[PDB]
Amino acid sequence: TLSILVAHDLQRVIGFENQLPWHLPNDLKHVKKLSTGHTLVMGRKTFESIGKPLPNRRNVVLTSDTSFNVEGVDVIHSIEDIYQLPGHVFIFGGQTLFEEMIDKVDDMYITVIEGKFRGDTFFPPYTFEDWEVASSVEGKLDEKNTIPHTFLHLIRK
Ligand SMILES: NC(=O)C1=CN2[C@@H]3O[C@H](COP(=O)(O)OP(=O)(O)OC[C@H]4O[C@@H](n5cnc6c(N)ncnc65)[C@H](OP(=O)(O)O)[C@@H]4O)[C@@H](O)[C@H]3O[C@@H]2CC1
Ligand SMILES: CCc1nc(N)nc(N)c1C#CCc1cc(-c2ccc(C(=O)O)cc2)ccc1OC
Repeated sequence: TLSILVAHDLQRVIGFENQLPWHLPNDLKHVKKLSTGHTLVMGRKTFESIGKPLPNRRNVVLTSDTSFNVEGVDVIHSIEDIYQLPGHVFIFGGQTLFEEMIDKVDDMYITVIEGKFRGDTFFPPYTFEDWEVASSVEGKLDEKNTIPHTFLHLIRK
């Protein structure tokens, strides 16, 4: 199974200056639940912004740098290498990789952040004419999660 895994705001912002524009612990847990024991694929910039590989899953970084070699990280140099990865593979970021993969993936796990943030990186446009809503779950607000958000599982028609 090949999935997209992304959080974007009302205008499809996913990032600002190498970081996430919002602080939302429930979504990180959502990411952890979904991807633990599976595979995350990410472009080089996304990985460097994270800093280190995420625990308890395969971390695959796509780059053209043939010197790239980080411990805990597997490296691929072609989009085409993605299709060779076994198991449940999540396309994790960033804008460049989302643009390359959105027409190829089976489904998308989107967290819609219900706000308008300043961004410099965006999720590509997509229409619900192409995607069935398998589920839509409102996130709970609290002490530490103060921005409305909705977990979507979209499946290609
Ligand atoms: N929530 C997110 O997903 C976030 C992502 N990070 C943002 O990516 C922002 C803008 O740059 P972007 O091009 O979107 O970076 P992504 O694709 O991770 O990674 C780009 C790199 O992936 C690699 N790449 C993507 N496609 C290919 C490819 N087809 N072949 C070889 N390398 C690939 C190539 O890396 P390289 O310069 O070291 O060779 C490319 O420049 C960049 O500002 C990062 O900050 C955000 C923080 C939030
Ligand atoms: C975690 C935000 C997020 N949510 C969803 N639904 N899909 C995604 N693809 C990303 C993402 C991302 C990139 C990113 C992840 C993280 C991150 C940090 C910690 C954990 C964790 O503790 O599980 C997960 C992701 C941190 C920074 C960062 O870019 C700056």
